[PDB]
Amino acid sequence: KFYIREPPHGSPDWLKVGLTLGTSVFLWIYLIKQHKEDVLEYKRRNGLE
Amino acid sequence: IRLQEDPDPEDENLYEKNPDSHGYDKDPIVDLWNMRVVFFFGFSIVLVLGSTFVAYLPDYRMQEWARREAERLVKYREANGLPLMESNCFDPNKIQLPE
Amino acid sequence: DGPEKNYEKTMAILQIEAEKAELRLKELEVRRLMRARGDGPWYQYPTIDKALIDHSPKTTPDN
Amino acid sequence: MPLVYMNIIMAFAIALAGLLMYRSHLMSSLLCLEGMMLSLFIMSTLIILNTHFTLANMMPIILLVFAACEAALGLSLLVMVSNTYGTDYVQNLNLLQC
Amino acid sequence: MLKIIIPTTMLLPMTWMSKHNMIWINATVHSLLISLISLSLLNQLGENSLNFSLTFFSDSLSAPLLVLTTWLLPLMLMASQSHLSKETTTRKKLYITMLILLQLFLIMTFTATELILFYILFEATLVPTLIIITRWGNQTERLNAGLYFLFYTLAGSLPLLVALVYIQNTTGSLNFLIIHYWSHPLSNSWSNIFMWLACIMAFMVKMPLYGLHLWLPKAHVEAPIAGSMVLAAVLLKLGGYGMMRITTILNPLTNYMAYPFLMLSMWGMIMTSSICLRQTDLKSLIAYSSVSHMALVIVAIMIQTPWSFMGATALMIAHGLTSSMLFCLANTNYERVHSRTMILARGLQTLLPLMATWWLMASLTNLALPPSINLIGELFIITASFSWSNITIILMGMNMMITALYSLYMLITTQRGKYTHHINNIKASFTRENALMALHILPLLLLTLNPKMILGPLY
Amino acid sequence: MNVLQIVRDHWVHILVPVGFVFGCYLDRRSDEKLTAFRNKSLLFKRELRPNEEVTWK
Amino acid sequence: LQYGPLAFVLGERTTRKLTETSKVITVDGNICSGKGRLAREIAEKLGLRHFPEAGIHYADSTTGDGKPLDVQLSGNCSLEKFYDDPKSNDGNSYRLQSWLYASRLLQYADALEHLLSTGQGVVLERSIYSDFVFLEAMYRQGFIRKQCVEHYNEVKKVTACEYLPPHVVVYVDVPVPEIQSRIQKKGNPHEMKITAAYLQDIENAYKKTFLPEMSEKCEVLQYSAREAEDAEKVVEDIEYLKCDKGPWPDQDDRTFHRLRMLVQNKLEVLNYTTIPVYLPEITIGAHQSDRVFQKFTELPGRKYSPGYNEDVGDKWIWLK
Amino acid sequence: MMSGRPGRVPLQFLPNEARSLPPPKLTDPRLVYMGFLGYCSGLIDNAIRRRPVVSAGLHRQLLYVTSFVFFGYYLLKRQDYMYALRDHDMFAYVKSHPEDFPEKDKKTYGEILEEFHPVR
Amino acid sequence: PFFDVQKRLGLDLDRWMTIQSAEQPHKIPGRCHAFEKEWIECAHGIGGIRAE
Amino acid sequence: IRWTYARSANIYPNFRPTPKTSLLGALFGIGPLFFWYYVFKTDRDKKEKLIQEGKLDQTFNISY
Amino acid sequence: MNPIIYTTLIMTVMSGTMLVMISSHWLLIWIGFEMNLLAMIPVLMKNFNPRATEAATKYFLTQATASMMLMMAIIINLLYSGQWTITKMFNPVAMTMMTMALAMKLGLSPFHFWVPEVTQGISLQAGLLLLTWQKLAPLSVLCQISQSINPNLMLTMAMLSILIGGWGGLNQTQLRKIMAYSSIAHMGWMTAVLPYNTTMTILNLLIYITMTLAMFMLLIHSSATTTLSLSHTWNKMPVITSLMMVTLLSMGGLPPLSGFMPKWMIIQEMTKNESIIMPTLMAMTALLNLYFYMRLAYSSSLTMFPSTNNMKMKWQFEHTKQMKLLPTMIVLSTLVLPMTPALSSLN
Amino acid sequence: LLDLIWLETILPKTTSFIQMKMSIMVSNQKGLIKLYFLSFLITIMISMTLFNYHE
Amino acid sequence: RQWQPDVEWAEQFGGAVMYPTKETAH
Ligand SMILES: Nc1nc2c(ncn2[C@@H]2O[C@H](COP(=O)(O)OP(=O)(O)OP(=O)(O)O)[C@@H](O)[C@H]2O)c(=O)[nH]1
Repeated sequence: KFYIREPPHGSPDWLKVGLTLGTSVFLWIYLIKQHKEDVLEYKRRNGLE
Repeated sequence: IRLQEDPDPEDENLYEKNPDSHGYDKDPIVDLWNMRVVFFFGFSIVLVLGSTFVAYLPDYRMQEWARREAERLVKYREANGLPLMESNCFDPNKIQLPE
Repeated sequence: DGPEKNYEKTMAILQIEAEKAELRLKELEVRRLMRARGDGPWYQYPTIDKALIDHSPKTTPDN
Repeated sequence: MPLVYMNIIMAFAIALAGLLMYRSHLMSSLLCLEGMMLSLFIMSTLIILNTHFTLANMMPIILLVFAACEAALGLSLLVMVSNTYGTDYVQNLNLLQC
Repeated sequence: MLKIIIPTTMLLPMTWMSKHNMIWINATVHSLLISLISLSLLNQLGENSLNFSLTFFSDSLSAPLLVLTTWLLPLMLMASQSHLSKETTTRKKLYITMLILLQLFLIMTFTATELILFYILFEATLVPTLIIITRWGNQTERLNAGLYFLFYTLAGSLPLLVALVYIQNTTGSLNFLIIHYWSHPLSNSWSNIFMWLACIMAFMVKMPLYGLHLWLPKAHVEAPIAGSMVLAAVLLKLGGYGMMRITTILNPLTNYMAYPFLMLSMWGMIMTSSICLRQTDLKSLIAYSSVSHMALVIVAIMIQTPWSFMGATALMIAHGLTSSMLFCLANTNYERVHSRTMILARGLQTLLPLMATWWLMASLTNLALPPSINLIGELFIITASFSWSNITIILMGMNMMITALYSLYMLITTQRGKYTHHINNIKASFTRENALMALHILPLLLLTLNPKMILGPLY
Repeated sequence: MNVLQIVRDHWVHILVPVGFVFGCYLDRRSDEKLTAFRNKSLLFKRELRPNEEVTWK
Repeated sequence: LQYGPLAFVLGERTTRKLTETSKVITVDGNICSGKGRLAREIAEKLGLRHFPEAGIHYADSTTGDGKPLDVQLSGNCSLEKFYDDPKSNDGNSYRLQSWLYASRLLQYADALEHLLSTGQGVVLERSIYSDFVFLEAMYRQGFIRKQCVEHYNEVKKVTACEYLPPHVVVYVDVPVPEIQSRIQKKGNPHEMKITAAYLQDIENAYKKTFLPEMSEKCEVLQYSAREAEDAEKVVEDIEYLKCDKGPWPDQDDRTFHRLRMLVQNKLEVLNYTTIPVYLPEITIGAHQSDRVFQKFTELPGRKYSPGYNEDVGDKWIWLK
Repeated sequence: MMSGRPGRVPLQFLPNEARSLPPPKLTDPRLVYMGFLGYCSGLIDNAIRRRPVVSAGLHRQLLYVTSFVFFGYYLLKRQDYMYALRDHDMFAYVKSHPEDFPEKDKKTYGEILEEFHPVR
Repeated sequence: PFFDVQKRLGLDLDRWMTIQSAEQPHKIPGRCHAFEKEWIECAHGIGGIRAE
Repeated sequence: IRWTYARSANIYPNFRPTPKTSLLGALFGIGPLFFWYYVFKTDRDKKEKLIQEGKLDQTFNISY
Repeated sequence: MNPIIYTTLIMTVMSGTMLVMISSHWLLIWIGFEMNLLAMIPVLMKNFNPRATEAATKYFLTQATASMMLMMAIIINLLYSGQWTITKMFNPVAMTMMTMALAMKLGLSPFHFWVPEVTQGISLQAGLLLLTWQKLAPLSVLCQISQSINPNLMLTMAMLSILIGGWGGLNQTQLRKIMAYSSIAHMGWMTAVLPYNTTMTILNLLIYITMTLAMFMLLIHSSATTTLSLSHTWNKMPVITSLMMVTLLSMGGLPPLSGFMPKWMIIQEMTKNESIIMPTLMAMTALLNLYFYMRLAYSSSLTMFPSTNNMKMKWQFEHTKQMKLLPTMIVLSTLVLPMTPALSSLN
Repeated sequence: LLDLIWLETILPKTTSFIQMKMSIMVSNQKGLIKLYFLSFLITIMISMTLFNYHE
Repeated sequence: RQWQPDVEWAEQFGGAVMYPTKETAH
């Protein structure tokens, strides 16, 4: 195959990429849960519902 | 000749190898397709149906309503011995003049 | 759509921008006098806190 | 504000003036730099001693701790400029004009 | 207006990841579709501007310019196909991105609600054209062309910014609806003159005005053809759209300080038209022609009469279609002859039949035959100016006569006469540039049938 | 008949139409944001008939 | 992990493996002097790796599979114009030397990476401190004007000061009348066209500037052809040398950190090979450079950074 | 205009007092634009790194957008909090100081003497 | 302080020498202890604008 | 190309601030604008002076 | 310089600046400046070129003089007030002494002939660290003491900076020199709004930090130091210089690029304070900054320049260094205008 | 004479030259440290007393 | 072919100061 020497990014770093999706879902469900609890924190602070 | 540069290539004419082309690009099949689609979209419904759209637009600035309402109070002024239109748009009684 | 589209839309838009216009002018003067007088919730520049002072009896009596 | 304050304040001015008029010597320039430090240390000592600011008597000390620290930096810089250019007149280091 | 904004920005991903040969076909077809969608904006009420959203509004002044931009965008797309063939695909998509970005900023500019938002996208058009003029130009001078065009507009733009933010602190809002509705008389205090001034030279530097126009001959004659049309057809008119807007509050100052610009303009077009008659480069004439035609617009706005405003709008749209045609026409000749000297390629009617027509009414619309919208805008200016002052008539009447003098002159010095026998590369006229002229001219006569749509909100 | 190329060639061609309907979706996501005075302007103060419950949408 | 500052912080040193076995050496012989035979003979018995003389297309071996690229896209010049007609306005002669210069930069650079990452010494065929010998011989024979020559040392000094001379070198001595016979004996038609004075100019520069200034940076092992064919004595003396004189011992780990850092990334290694000095043999036209830069792109692999070119494989690109 | 207001606990991103405000909606155009900033950052990353731009490593791309929306979210919550504080000291100070903001009566258009400048 | 970490982290780093009436060693009062004590107690939380 | 280049480019490099050039610059510069400034100002002042007391012919003019 | 010592040397610089932005005692603020100077001088002469020695030297005398003047101005304030807290200065001479004492650290007024060639002599790496990080500390002090500032002096400090910075950049070829004058130009912009609204100069600081960062590590990737050396990058790296256009346009404030956000937002604030003549002035004289930006833009990739045949194997090799946040920095340095109201987060 | 000789000389070229002319004197600094700090001293001195920015 | 910068166009700003004068002549 073309590059005889192992290219610096020849294969995915399953540690590196696996972290990347691993953290990204964390980034989401934190925001999702935070958005909810902020809404529940809303409706009783002002007594909306 | 310090600056090693290729000589100015002569400009190519679209009709040398493609005499029946339309002067849009090199590959022929899309050259007709380009011509078919611009000649379609341009002078067709963008032009024709566009012209019908603007010409047959709904009331533009309401001048038909102007004439209809104008004729109504034209009769009203002429009916009860009134001038067709007074000199004050706003009634001079409600305006409280100073002094 | 009918003119009630644009008529009532303008009513909403013109009113909302009207409140913003008056509030902007009110903010300019409110900040102006609050900065000058200083008797306001903001623009309170910090000063020395009074809890640092020691009140215990010192060496000399008269201080 | 008695005359001793005038003497050391006016002194610091000549330290400022002396530094800002490099004639022909980096070493003599650094002298005026450490010169400033005397008046600042001496005035500071007079202030917190007169006012009995006992807890602030450390301030002249901490001035001196950071005083010689700069002094070491100046001579260390003076080491190479004199080493690789021969002397210490501040005129031969204009290669950075362009 | 996001029904136009959203598809317009959606042109970017589509044009940036299309095939290496479909970029021209795809961009042309859907831009035309945007034009058809933009045609629905012609609807206007009696006097209420269409208030779609808080940050977007349009009336009978914005929409005709809006359609002009959207209708124009495929025209440089087809015009650029000629001289952009010898380029890599990535750079070609970059060119399309600049044109689409230029269009997107234009629609937001016309549909803007307050002046500051209008100002941001107004000026923002400088960036896409700056790349277009400089990167893809043809000659050494284009580097000096970009700086001349950039600084000139910017030099007047910055004072307007200071005045605009000053409006917000004083009146309380910069929204056009509130400004006109909360309009108050402007005093003649010495500060207010500069207050009036700072809101003016920004619009008139890019008109361009006599004296402050040198960027116009130094850019339009020198920009790539695709950038040349959008510069002349719309970009100059950005001052027009602003000036009808900013004049709603700057009163009654206009009575006094219009004079130093009025006869600056009034002697202007006559002077400029004289230069057009005595050019040596082709594109230099139309560029000098554009400022000459733009000059009567300056008088139309400044005189502040309803008739002039209608004449200003009609001449604005008519000149855009015209100036685009002649610039396209010059590009067609320049491509085959690889120069723009006027008398270099005189006498080409015998070899270019359809072109000789495309010269014919394009110049005639420049002569403004009746009842072309050019006169409808031009004549309305005359009646408004005459009502202002009777002695006006001689000047611009003499101008449109010297306008007539040159407007046949290139027709004589490009088509009338005998071919140059050494020239042998004038090939068969390709349908691309040929159909380009058709799409330029037919809307002109079509709008001649029903001009009532392009007199602006004062109609 | 070459299912891959037909979609691959013309998958970019729907981008403008979806933007249009998306564009037409959100600009009229704006009216319900600017409800305010509905049938409240006395010029168009129209008494609501029993059949409908809204002036415009 | 590639050797960066992180490895040195971790404690990764190369002085620990820098020993008597880490001899980077190269046989700086004359043209067709048997230096390649002598160099490879050292390689097998001393345990050192062999670096073939970095030619115009050695850089093509450093990047990708190693097939020699096209002349226009791998140097714009070639060797037949040098030997056949070494006089023309296009200046293929110096374009060779300028390009051939950077090849030995890499050949020595990869030589470093071998013995700073493993500590195992290498063998080459000439090196960076041999390219001036050809260029000096180039000027005396009337090939390319001195403006290129005086630019050569300016480029040479700013791409080799950071570079440390080798451990030892070998100079094979073959008499110049015999070499002219040797090149005539091989039969390469380009070798016939070579002027006889060129070969002695190579011999002169070998024993006028290279050998004198090399003596204080590596040991002199000048061996005649009668001393070259025997493959033993040329390597027993290498072992029986001292490796004392030179800058090698006084290069601590911080120098080696600076060394390997610069040579790990080639971009600054030959950043000064493209000096903004415009020359007839080096200044490609704006249009010519543009298309040629494009021309480099359609070649396989040379579109994205290595490991990302889907055209030559590199699967799982959407995750890489 | 706010660093000196009383009760301002330092180095405290979102006050507990601020939770009484409406949290930014997930569809908020300000928020979704910050997502586009993450998307754009991903494309820039592959351009410098010489990677297949749009179709390159999605994990690097998807991290950028996911990060930007998050730090975008709290920045938007802090956005309205300070603006609400600006609107809180707004009216409390207006009520506390009534005399310097007097109420204006009505003096309707029928009575103003405002003139008409003849535009001729 | 620009970024008041001392107030947040709840420790003292230099809020012991900044004034003359603080806890001096062995309760050695300064010269103007009473004068500054009244001044600080005067303008505490009133703001710099009102203090001047 | 010599004519175009000399008629377009080589006028400023050959241009001189010669007092004659400034003289023709002045009379063809601010001159005509001041000419038409005075003419239109005089016309406007003479025209305006009769509008404010009704001495013009305007009865059949309600368009502007 | 060994890697471990370099890190601790940097940490001392960040700690020195951090000490400035958290301490409430004047002596500690002076200490933070002293530690910042002390840990930075070795950083400048990291490579030990002949130029760096006097480049580091010119740094030392300038900032030591600034530090000593700052100490003196502190002392008078203690003498007349008996206070060490950073609230205000109760002696006008004490304040009127610190403005220049802090100015030379910032390099605004004719206390600026150190900035250009100190940037020139030292490497590009420390050049970035010099023009971005070294300005948080002196500006942080100015923000705290913003109350008792002589407006006449402070405004003149900035007005002089904008004029000289713009004027000087027109006659520079070495990219580092033009960056220094351009940085000096932005110095006046941030400091002009200082007396009125301190929130605004923080916003301009943050934008300027991204501009200078993104511009510099683009220069690092291009590995260029003069205009001619940058020109050839179009042959090798077209995207880097094409990106450099937008940053150059943004650095000049040409909107709707992010660089307008300071210039726009600042002008709005001062017009609230009836300052009109001066805001018009920097609006005018920001254009000379734009000039040598476009000349840089013209010379980089707006017009492809003559290349060098030694670039073939250059195209054969890719960068191994890994600038991070560069894809991020361009985004904030180009398109954040729609999020302009976020300045209230700083407030 | 009017357009191509005077207009571009009455605004663009004059202002461009003015920046051109005195950008040199700003940027033609020989680099002497003594001269730089001498300018500091004058700026320091005239900051107060003369310009009275402390008053 | 559109015009492109040439060698003599590169050298216009190729000096130490890209605006020269007598003072900067050396
Ligand atoms: N210009 C130039 N030519 C080089 C360089 N290195 C090698 N060459 C050429 O490489 C070619 C082969 O070198 P030779 O020594 O003749 O190779 P050889 O025949 O294997 O040599 P022996 O092993 O001694 O037999 C010659 O044309 C050299 O001039 C270099 O740095 N510059």
